[PDB]
Amino acid sequence: FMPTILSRFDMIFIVKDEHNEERDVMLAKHVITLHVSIDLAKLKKFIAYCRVKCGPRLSAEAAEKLKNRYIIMRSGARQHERDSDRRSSIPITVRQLEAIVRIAEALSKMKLQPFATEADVEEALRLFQVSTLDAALSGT
Amino acid sequence: EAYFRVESGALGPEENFLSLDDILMSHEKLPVRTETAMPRLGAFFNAVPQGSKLELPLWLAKGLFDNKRRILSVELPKIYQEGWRTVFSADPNVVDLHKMGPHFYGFGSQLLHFDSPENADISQSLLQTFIGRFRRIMDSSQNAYNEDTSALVARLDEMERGLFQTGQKGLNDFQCWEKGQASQITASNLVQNY
Amino acid sequence: MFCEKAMELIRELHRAPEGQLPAFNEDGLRQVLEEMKALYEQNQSDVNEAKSGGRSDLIPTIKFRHCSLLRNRRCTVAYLYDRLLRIRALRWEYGSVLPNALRFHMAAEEMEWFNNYKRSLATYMRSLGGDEGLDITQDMKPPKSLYIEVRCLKDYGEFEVDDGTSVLLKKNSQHFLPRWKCEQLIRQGVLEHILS
Amino acid sequence: MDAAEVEFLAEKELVTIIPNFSLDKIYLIGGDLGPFNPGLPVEVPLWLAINLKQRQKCRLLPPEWMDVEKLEKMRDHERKEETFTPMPSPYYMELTKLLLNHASDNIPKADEIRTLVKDMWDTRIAKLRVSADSFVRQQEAHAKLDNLTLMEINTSGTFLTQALNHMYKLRTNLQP
Amino acid sequence: MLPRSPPLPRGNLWELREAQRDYLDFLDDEEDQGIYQSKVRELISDNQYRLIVNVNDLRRKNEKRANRLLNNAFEELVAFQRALKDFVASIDATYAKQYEEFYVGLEGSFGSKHVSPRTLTSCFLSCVVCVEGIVTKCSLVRPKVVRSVHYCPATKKTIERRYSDLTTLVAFPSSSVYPTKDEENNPLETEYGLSVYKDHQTITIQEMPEKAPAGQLPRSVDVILDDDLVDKAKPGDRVQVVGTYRCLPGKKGGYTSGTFRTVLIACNVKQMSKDAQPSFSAEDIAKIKKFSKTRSKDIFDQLAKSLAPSIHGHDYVKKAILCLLLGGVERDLENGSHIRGDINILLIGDPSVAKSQLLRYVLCTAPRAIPTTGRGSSGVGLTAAVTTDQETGERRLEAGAMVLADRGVVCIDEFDKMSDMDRTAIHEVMEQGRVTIAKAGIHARLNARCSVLAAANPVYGRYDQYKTPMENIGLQDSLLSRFDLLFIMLDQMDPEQDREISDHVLRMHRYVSAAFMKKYIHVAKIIKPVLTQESATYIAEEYSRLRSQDSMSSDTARTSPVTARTLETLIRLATAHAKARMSKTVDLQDAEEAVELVQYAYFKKVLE
Repeated sequence: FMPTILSRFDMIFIVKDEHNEERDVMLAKHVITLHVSIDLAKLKKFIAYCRVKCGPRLSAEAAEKLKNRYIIMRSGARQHERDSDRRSSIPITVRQLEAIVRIAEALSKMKLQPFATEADVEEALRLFQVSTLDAALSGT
Repeated sequence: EAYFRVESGALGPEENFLSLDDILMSHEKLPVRTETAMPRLGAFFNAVPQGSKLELPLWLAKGLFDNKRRILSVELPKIYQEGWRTVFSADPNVVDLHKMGPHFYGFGSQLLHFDSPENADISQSLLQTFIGRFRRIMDSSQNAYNEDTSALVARLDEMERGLFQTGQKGLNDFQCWEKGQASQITASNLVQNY
Repeated sequence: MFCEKAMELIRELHRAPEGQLPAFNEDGLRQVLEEMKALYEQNQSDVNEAKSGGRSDLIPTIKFRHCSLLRNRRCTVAYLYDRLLRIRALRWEYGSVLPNALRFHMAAEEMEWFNNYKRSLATYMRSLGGDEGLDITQDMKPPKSLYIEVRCLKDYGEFEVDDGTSVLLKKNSQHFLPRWKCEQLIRQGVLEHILS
Repeated sequence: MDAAEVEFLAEKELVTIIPNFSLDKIYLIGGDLGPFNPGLPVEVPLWLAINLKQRQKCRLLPPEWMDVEKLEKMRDHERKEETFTPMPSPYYMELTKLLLNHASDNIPKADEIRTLVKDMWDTRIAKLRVSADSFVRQQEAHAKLDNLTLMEINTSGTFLTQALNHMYKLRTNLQP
Repeated sequence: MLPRSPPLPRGNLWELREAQRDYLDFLDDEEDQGIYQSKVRELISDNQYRLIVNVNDLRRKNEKRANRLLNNAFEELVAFQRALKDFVASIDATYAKQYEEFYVGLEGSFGSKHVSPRTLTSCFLSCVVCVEGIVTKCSLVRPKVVRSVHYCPATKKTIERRYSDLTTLVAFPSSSVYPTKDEENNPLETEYGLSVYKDHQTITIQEMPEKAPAGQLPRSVDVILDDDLVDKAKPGDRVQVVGTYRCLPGKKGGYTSGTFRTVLIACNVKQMSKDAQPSFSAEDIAKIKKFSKTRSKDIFDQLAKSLAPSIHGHDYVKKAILCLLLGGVERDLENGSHIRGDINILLIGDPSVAKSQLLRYVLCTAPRAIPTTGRGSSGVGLTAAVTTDQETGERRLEAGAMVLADRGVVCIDEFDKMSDMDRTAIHEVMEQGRVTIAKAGIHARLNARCSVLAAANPVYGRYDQYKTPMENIGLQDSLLSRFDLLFIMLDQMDPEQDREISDHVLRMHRYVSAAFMKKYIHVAKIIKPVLTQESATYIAEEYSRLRSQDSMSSDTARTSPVTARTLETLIRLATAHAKARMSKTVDLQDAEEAVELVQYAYFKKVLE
């Protein structure tokens, strides 16, 4: 998988697990959660009206939030890749920034809120700190 | 049944003061060209030149207007220009007066307080469009029963939806008398909460 | 331009065209009174400054601010007046007393307007005829027959018959009462007219 | 208005019943009635004939204009003429609804009277939307409706007048 | 959006005797404003058959006829075209006989007739409609007789014959027997020189893709062009045909199936998209001659700054892309030789440096630009491929991408995901300017004088700033010479630029003149400056200093080899820099503007 077809996306989720006996209690729980085996019928007809009635954009404060998050995300990738340069890695790009913005839009569309704010930008950024570190661990 | 909102006077000499339809109507933008400088307020668009093309709400350009065009002059949007005034004469039953709106007759009747030259030709478009689109609202509103009317009403404006909701309220009220159904006493506004 | 805050009071009432009283907005109302004050002073400054140095070229900057408050006045009386219509209905439809799913959405001064209107109305009503006038609140539909058959839908302590002969109202238990008494309760949601 | 009050105004027409109970003259604020001799006709307002029929206390009678022959001539006269022709009673729709629903067994040939009445109605409504389209089409300012009953008026009035007001406005917005 | 008029209504400012005698009165037109008597004469001075009419006028003149013409189009258009020959004989009867019959197009605003091939039901039979959509095939232009002229060698007479088929407005099926003995006595002989034929095509409009409900295979319709409307539409367009709708029956063996085939007998065609800009105002040309004179020092830099404002940084690349959008001067010597006059740019760099953006902007700015990728493009599908036909079954040569885009621009993104066997198919069409094909039954040479703008991701995914510029690019030194400008736009890691870039894009996510560069470059393209001996001795020196390795530097590697092919790219960039000034003579300030670009684009520096 090229670092470029991989970079055509914006969010990477890899799978993981543990094996402690309390973790194994969680596993014993999950056993019967499958052993046994808000509604969609209205969720779809909700989305059908939510997508078509909201015009969200960003507010002035989300701008200076994202600028200072993204600049400091870039600012270390240099010293990261200038020394180790393990023939493959993944740095930040403006396409990923636009992905962040269009994620915050979809978050603030859940609420019919015509103006997004800092209410969700940081949690989206942390979701992305998960989603990019996943490919960071996979690609090295 | 007893909540009688204040109606709209947007078709006569001047809009009503308390009508929530005219308030949202006049808010729509309109293009102007300024005649002087705009000192101490050039922040929005500190001073603004003379001879500049700006977009302002209609209510603002009510007082900022005079006969001599002291502060600014106005030019009509293209929907009322000579271009579309022939389209609305080809066949008026085809136009989407909700996209070209959603206040067509309301806006167009307030653009006559700007004493432009072509008024004698706007007040003839409106009259000849409303007359054109009549036999399709008199007949698709008194003859659409227990149907999904949300597609017979997708291309109308606030002056016409108010009539399509008066055709239906008189169809669905005779068809409820014919079936011995308008004798039972019912809850009026509480079934609105339910 | 200006007036982007008042236009969030109106564009909310325009979404409820059924006549349902929404929750009062003290927040936006305060937020628009503040802008009124701000523009008022920031314009009066240059008003009296145009008599203290001759800056008559600021005359436009007066109108652009003089009228731009009238707007914020309109859009705050209409809202305050519209909500006084959706309230009077609750005297011709529900009745003299309201449940507190309603008296919780009115701002605490609209209750005084209500209890004034209701009292003046009850004053006028008793003035029509000799004996305690004629209660024009009832009688909304032409009378069809003399007795009606109702059927309860919620519990209700003990309904009264004028002669002191009370009647209990359990759920799903139908009576045969004079429609002269059941109108008040059918129009609220308690009873129900079955034998149409 | 609304149909349920036209129906109220229509319950003042006089009809003829045949009671089966004894009662002496009654002095109503709207006239006098009686006396009620068992097995003898008497003329009362509709709202009482219906209410007595429901309580099994009378036996209605068909009004004279409610004949299956004269009606089959009205139904043709209406389709020939090109204007609103005069009708048996100003409230024939409500009569031939209330009667035929509540006393259909005391009226012979009810389900032909009913169809002829409906045939007349379905024409007098077609002439209206032609007389209410030439009005707009030619921008008149007056229209003489000849023999319209209150019901035809009320089924399409609150739309016609409301769509003519919006036309007067558009037609007189250039004078000042 | 609903197209309720061929003229886009938003921004247009920036018996059968009554019909024939009413059309004539309409075509008088003198007494009100003389709109059509200014057009009949206009076409007589151009020798045209048909004139375009506005039904919008017919409405205001006479509503009854305007309605009777949109619902009985045949009987009304056979009376229009008669009372038009009548009115042209009323000006010049000598001209009124040169042509057999006149025609009359239509245009304006039809009420409900503006339909798509999906809505064209069978309630529009014999009714003027106005169909919109894409052409997806054409037929082979063929003659079709409308009159014969025979001759009797024995009797010395001359008989004629008038023909008619089901594709007329009168529709009587005549037989093409070509009489040879009218009366059994005398023999006949046809005279082709004196007969009358006409042209005939058959195209297929198809519903627009973005207007289909996407669940089906979009509907189609068959058009029958004719009489010099013929070649007015090629496959892949967006037309607005305005023609009568018709059903044409048939019978195979005296027994007809009720099923018919319906066609559209076009009588006007309109390309919806404006794909040209020669319409300039005298005020505009005044502005242009002002701007070209104001400052000759700073007009190139000032032009390039305003090129792509949506992008931050990359001033050099914008400068060179402007040079591309202008072009050099193609010299063809007297003996027949030829020297190309185009510039081919290559951009390599790390991901997300707005490369694709520059490409997508150069696409829309220049007219006749074609996009292409590095995997959705084979080595033969770029230039020309041999195939056959379905009707005739004989081979022909379908034109690739880089032959459609002649005198234009070709934008190749991800030029590196293209296999080695595919680049090689370009070395002839990027320098010599014409493609040569010698396949099985095909021997052709197509003209493909174009210019290439290409973008390629470096090897190793990212530009290792330590290896060398030659190991970060896979291209061999034969292809690297064709592209005369190689820009290494490695992701600007400097913290400053990212700041303003983020500011800009975020401002965009919170929502020189733009439409003036179009006219200015469409005008300054034609100028053809000529070298002068003051600079021609400066270039002939900067090259001989470029070609010497020593004078370059140490710790400096070479991105591409310097040959005698960069010499005449100096000359091309120069006479493309003296095209912005509208100068017409290159001076020493030009041959120095175009040398620093090279000095910057050729030599790179390596770190450790």
